[PDB]
Amino acid sequence: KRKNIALIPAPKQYVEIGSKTVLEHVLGIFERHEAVDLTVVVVSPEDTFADKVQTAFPQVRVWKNGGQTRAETVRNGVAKLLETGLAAETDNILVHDAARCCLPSEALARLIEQAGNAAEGGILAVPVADTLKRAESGQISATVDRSGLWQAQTPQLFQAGLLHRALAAITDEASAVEKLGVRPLLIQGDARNLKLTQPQDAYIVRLLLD
Amino acid sequence: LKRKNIALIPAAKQYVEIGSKTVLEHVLGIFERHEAVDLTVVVVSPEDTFADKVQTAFPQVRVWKNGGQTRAETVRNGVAKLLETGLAAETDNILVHDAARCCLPSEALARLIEQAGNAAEGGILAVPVADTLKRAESGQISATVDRSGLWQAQTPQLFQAGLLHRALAAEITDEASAVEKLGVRPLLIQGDARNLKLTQPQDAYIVRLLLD
Repeated sequence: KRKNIALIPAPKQYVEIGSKTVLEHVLGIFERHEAVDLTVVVVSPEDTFADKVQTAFPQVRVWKNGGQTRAETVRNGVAKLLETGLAAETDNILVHDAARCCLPSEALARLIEQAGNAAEGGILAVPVADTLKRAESGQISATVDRSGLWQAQTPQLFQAGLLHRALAAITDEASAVEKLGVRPLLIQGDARNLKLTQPQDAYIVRLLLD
Repeated sequence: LKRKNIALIPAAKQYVEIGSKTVLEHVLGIFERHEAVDLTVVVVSPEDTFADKVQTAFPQVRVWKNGGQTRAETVRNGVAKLLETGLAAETDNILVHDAARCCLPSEALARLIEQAGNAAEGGILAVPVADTLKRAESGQISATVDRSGLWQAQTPQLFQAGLLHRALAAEITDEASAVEKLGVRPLLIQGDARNLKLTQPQDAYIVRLLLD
């Protein structure tokens, strides 16, 4: 009865890869996933291409009311899901990155299975493998202890009400929730669930999709 | 007599069969086909059973059966025998590389040697931390750590043999940290996303997929 709403705040989401753009590959994962009950994508007011995404995914909702920053648009999205009746305060919101278009099904599964029924919420993440270094101006100014450190991935699953309190007044959704006194879980993410930031990342993604 | 570039691979699972050759064979292949790399050594443990057949595919490469009990130790042993045997002069570059990073781009290694090769301090291949970092506590997030100006170290780690030799004798997870404790600040050279270390089963998928 409690729903699982995918929320995707949405510049490489339009890249052509395979046959569809990055976003199309992202929506596909959520809309084809059993556990996910609904998927919403917040785009900017005058987002010229979003319109065409809507015609491939009618069940998905493309609201043209984004903010100037990721943080803001997630806020807007959650406040229109709550304020419309689509999401009850206790419904789960899975915020996902527009560019992580290689999210395994069993990873998403896993998030919902361990974070879905945990008040605190949960985030997909992988343990820091590599030694960490603090750069200064091209040079190593120090080594930071990676002891018990994890790299956060999306999606980040939290109750809509909790999430709405959280963002109401600082990099991810989880950081907002940790500021309340709530410790979200850390769920094994995935190596292939990488964000397409650099051109170098496109290669591995294209290779992953196809 | 020009300054060399000696790849050093501490290898005391690098034996995973992927493609047609094992992980190690794919690593050695990168260094042995690379122009700028003058020599490639691999330190395996005393009684390593499968190192011998690696030698037969790479005669120029040298497999010394004298590893330590720990990565740090064996790198130390290898650098000490490269110096103590005359193969490497104090000013010669030693590129330590992870036995399991079998997807090192050629231009990446090229780049390391081009920017760290003639820089006393040394250098390491690394990529900036993209993702928010979180401090776990026992399955939960106990704190978010600022990723501002942080990089993820990769291999190889290129340093003069002598410097390296001083560094390791001191007494701390990678080579760079050892040189950093000398007052030396090794550079940060753009590494590669594909230059990933095969540690979990989930990585093999991506690696196999990369060696195609």
